Amino acid sequence: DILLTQSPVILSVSPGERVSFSCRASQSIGTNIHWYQQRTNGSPRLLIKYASESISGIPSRFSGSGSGTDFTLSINSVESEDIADYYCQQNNNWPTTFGAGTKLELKRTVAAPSVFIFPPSDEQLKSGTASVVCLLNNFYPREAKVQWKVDNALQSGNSQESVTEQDSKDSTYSLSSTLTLSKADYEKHKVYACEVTHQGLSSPVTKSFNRGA
Amino acid sequence: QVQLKQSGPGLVQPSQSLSITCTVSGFSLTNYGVHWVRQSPGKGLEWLGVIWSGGNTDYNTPFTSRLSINKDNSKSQVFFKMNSLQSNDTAIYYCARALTYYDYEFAYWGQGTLVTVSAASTKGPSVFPLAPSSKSTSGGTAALGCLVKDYFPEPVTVSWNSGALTSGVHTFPAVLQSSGLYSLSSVVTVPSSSLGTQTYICNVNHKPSNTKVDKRVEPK
Amino acid sequence: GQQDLSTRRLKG
Repeated sequence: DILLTQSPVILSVSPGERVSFSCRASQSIGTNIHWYQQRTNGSPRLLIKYASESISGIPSRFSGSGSGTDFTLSINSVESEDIADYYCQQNNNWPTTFGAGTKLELKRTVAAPSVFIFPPSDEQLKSGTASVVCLLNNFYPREAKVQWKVDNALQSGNSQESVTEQDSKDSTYSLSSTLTLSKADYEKHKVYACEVTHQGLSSPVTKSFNRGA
Repeated sequence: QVQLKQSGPGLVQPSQSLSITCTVSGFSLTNYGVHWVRQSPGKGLEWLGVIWSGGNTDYNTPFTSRLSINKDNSKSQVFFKMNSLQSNDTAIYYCARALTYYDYEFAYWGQGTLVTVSAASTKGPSVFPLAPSSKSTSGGTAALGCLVKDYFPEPVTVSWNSGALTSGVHTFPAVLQSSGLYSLSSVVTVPSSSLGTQTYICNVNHKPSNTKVDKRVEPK
Repeated sequence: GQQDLSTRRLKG
């Protein structure tokens, strides 16, 4: 089995810059290498075949070169639709094998999050559980803190975060913090507050609500 | 055009066997080989095998004993079957077709079938509204969503207004709760002035449990 | 570095 080593693991570039992906093989494989793109929730998409040959329907900004063991996938002027993982594949030797992939992240200007908070629905409360959701929308970069308070008591360990992959159009992220209480706990308190810290805010932003209204 | 359509995602219990059906169109199975590839956290992309135009099979070396590929040319179906699955066989399985009948450059892929190997049981989600309010309006924009809670296994599909609403949608990656069930939210931002006139429905489908829910989300 | 079956994207 030929080992294909892709480097680096993550590539971070700004829109319009050039970018190259390295695929090195554990022995000579000629030009028997293919490149694939994979976007969030997608199947792989064939970009180049045999090191350098074009594929119908693939933007001309994609090109590949190399022979023997050292191979390069190049995007001459990167766009945000290029946010994806990229894999090489060799087939000079059976069985065909793939590299482990390089991630392509995009830089952009700082974008502060828009913060929204959602109380638990009366539908959920009938089940005896309370989820409070804090939405941080369309921000950059990815680092953000969410701090939960219930009647000024700091909440710890009872929340979970999820972050979308980078947006293919505006290169931002969105994040959700879900705070989960029992119905009894929820009913026992009044002020529910989500405090958000991000590089794009000059001071933390707090969205809160009183149970009821 | 050329398409490959796979059967839905599902649970398989440890030691039991995985079956996936690839239904192709835009070409004839008598003219092209169909390959099977998977994507796992442990091994990454991994070519599994192929059934060729004439019915011959080749299996990647670690799978020769527990893999079997068959096809019905007339029905344009390829049947993938793998025996004695363990946890590290949890992966997304794909069928693929190459450019030419004999080659391995995969220009056409199925949508993938996420297979979870787990002793646990299938469980449909409950869907709760994330209702817009003043605490969720900012400068003419309101945010609203659906809380898709306590399901197993992945995946779940979420669209808005039956596909017609796509702008401003964020469906968050699922997170695994300490109960061993997944939870996610799907959000969308919309003009607040449309909350009176327009209807906002998240369409939830949990294919492993045959659970389809349409949740209307209204201001509270 | 590892693929994430939820998003089909590489995460660490």
